[PDB]
Amino acid sequence: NVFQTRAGCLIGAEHVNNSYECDIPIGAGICASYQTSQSIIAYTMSLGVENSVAYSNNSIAIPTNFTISVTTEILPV
Amino acid sequence: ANQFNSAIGKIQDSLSSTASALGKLQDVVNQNAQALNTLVKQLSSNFGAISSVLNDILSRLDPPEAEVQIDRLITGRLQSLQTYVTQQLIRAAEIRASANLAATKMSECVLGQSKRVDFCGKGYHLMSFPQSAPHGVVFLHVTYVPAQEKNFTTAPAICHDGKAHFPREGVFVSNGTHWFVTQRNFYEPQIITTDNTFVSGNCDVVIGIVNNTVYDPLQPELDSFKEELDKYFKNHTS
Amino acid sequence: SMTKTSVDCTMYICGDSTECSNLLLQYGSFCTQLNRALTGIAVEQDKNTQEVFAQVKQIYKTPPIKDFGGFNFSQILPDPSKPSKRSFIEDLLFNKVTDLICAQKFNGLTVLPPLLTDEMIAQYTSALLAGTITSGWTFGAGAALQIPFAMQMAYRFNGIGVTQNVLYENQKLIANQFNSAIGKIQDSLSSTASALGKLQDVVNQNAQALNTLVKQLSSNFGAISSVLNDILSRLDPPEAEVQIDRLITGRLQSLQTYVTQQLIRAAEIRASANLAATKMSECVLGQSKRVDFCGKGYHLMSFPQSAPHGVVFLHVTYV
Amino acid sequence: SMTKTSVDCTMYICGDSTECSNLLLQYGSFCTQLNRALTGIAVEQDKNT
Repeated sequence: NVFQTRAGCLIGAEHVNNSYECDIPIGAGICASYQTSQSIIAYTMSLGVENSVAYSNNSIAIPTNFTISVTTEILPV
Repeated sequence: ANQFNSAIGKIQDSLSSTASALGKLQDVVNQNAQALNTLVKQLSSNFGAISSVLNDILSRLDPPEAEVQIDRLITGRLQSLQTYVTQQLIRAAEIRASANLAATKMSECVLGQSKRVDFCGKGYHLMSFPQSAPHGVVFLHVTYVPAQEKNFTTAPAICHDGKAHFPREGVFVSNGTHWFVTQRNFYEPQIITTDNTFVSGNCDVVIGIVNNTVYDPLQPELDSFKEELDKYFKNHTS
Repeated sequence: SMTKTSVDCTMYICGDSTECSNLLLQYGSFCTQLNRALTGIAVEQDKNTQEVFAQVKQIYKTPPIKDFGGFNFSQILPDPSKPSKRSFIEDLLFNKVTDLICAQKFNGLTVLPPLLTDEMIAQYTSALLAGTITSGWTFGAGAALQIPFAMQMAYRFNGIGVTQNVLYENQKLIANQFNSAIGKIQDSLSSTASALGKLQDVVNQNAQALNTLVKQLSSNFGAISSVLNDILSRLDPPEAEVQIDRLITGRLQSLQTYVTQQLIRAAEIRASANLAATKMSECVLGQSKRVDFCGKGYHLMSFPQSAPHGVVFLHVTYV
Repeated sequence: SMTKTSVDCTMYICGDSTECSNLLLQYGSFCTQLNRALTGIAVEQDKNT
């Protein structure tokens, strides 16, 4: 598996045309991930799931339900 | 009551299973431990001298000759100690900048209620719970997140007698037959009344205005009173 | 964002020297202190991009049919016909903000490519612009809620103390005022290039610092000559250790000065990154009542724009 | 803002003497970086006002 990219020579990974959420940073719009008999794959960073919101002059949406969520924040002092 | 208590229970499972959420405070200890450990390792280096041991040079070379080897050890340790002090001053500026940020989060999110977006956390803010943490502080924020949505048909204004009517609070919605009044953040169907709207302009200005009737709460009170007076006509004439 | 740079101590101090490798080893971890310092800066620059450009992980797009209510948003919207996704205003932002890179890479100065490319930056901006026009402030606090654009202008006037009735008769008047203010931006960036000088200094301070660090190799630093092969091929091995030591200690402080200068400059960029992250959230996503935060006057909405090594904020105010 | 200060690189070693300048030019641009640093401070202190 001898491959090349914008960052440079990359060996040990396999290029995948699919776009998924990725963690390990590479740079130049590239990631590396361990997936499926499993190896490391490299592919262009994904923006997430695509959602097309409808738009109209008379169309409007109001929430019919709500959920109370509690998050956390940690800062050094 | 079931949503608030269930959200607090998820915090215990999040900190136990995932230890990387507290890694922000772990780097403060790591950067301080690695800086002290690296500063000590400079004592073992010769810095271009014969040996890093002071007693080895004094017990070997001559007092005039030892001043050359000791000077190489001093000047090498002066820059190493100066590098650490300079590194601490730069790192303390980042901690001081985070301390002023934590002081602002403590005042607005905990004590009061802030309307700022992405300040107290995502969603409409309610309250924050501070928590003690080593070399830091943990902020538990309570936010208002909507869940279910539904598509409605709205109108910019209602035309009744020839004068436009505008919502005082909320917007006008429709289920496909009758027009309802409800807030944007919550679905609360309400009949169009005079107290929820106000008369401004006319119907020939606002574009997209639709025709409907405006229910007046004063009308049935005088109507029921008129029907109450109705029974008095056949009385006196009898 | 600031230009990422990584420096190796071995070759930059003394290259192609076997005897100098043993003399440099006597300094211990001095390389580790400088290597980890520049490495933390390279990681910190990629962290500033995730907290500013992309606020949410969801991407929004513009429907095929366009009804803006009389306004013209085509200036800030991207052009799908171009091979690279960019807006009409971003044409001047990319062109007016400026080989030197490859020439400096020969002496051991390595410029690391950013984790976030330029094509993905406009994709984050287009998600915020298409969403703000459609969903307004709803997608920032939760799921995206489509709202008519005429109703979105009504609430933004309510927050500043103006009854929404003023909008209706002014729909034709505001349409000419909003479209004319956008046209003045194209003439302001083309004629006046000094408005973008804030981002030009970031490139200048980085280009001058790299050129400064290179020019120290030609100085003798009190030695006979700055050439390594000239000393080894002339003096004796015991005598050459004195001249080489003068060259090393002179290049240790010059490299330490650059790393110290980068740590101080990175603190100013980090302070501006947290400020841009707050401007992006309150001015663009929501509506802030703070004075002189989103700009002078009563604030309404803000339009983010992609810029090299930075971001441009187009604010709409009530004057 | 703070007090605006400017320190000369040549006079800080010795003035009215060429022996300090001969060994100072062998150290490269150190004078330039130390002068631009103090100059940039005096400019930012006026911008704070």
